[PDB]
Amino acid sequence: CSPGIWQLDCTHLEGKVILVAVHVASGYIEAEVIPAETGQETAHFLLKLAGRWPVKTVHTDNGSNFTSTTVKTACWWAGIKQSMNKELKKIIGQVRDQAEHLKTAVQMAVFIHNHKRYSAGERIVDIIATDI
Amino acid sequence: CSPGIWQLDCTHLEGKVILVAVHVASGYIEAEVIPAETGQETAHFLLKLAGRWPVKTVHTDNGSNFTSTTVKTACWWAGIKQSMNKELKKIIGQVRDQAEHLKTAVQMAVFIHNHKRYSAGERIVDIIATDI
Ligand SMILES: Cc1nc2c(cc(C)n2Cc2cnn(C)c2)c(-c2ccc(Cl)cc2)c1[C@H](OC(C)(C)C)C(=O)O
Ligand SMILES: Cc1nc2c(cc(C)n2Cc2cnn(C)c2)c(-c2ccc(Cl)cc2)c1[C@H](OC(C)(C)C)C(=O)O
Repeated sequence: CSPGIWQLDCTHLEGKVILVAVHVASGYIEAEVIPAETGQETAHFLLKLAGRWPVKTVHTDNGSNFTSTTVKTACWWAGIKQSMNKELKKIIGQVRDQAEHLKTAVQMAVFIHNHKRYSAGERIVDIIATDI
Repeated sequence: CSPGIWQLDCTHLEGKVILVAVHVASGYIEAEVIPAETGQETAHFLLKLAGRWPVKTVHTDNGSNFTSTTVKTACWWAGIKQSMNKELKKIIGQVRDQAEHLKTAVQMAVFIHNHKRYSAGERIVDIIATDI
């Protein structure tokens, strides 16, 4: 797919919210644990994603996530326009005992996912570099 | 420089801690606001960085940052071994009025820095892809 398309979804585990961003063309994931599934957390996360990768268009399985003016302001400032969460949840379960906090197990699970094989981490850099 | 070298430093502003990671070869920055300059925040940040980029060796201007066993465990698990903060502080000042929270202004400042021109964001992907 196009190199600037990202998928953004909020999932739940242990009573906390896990925001999962997926680079559609590569399978590359960035994920964070947020306290609440609010528009302010989504806006701030989008600003972070956009500063690290060339984010052009964002998709979601729950359109209502993108309705807050807060989110829309983040998309506006960064120039952003408008399946996988089980694989990551699978990895999280496997490594969960290796960490006290869920946020730590998530980052461990993002590490494993992006580096297993090319790997998602290798694909995204190639796709983005090729487009450059 | 080598494509796996990162610089990690904790800086202060408005009574909060800003952790700044710099990809030495490219000038690419990832930065986060943390509540306290603790070893647990450093360990968790290193796990995040390592899952997104091929981090091989990490440097710092304050060696004592890397002494906690917590940090060393993060480096161990991820396979990690062992100037710019004023430019980012300059950008933060410029955009500070555009946001209520410092954490928002930081991400805005990371966005500006990584995308201004090649740009740091374009260089890092090329360096990492070339090494692949
Ligand atoms: C809460 C915690 N405390 C820790 C570690 C390691 C150590 C020595 N301590 C202190 C300790 C625990 N027991 N004793 C007898 C001493 C870790 C950890 C660091 C790196 C990885 Cl790869 C996995 C876990 C985490 C981890 O949280 C962080 C990443 C710090 C936010 C977690 O969520 O478990
Ligand atoms: C605290 C806040 N509230 C906001 C926005 C936008 C809006 C409509 N609201 C609600 C509002 C403010 N006033 N009124 C009359 C309504 C933002 C913002 C979003 C994107 C960008 Cl690029 C810059 C700021 C931030 C921002 O914080 C976040 C990113 C949400 C954690 C900040 O730190 O300022």
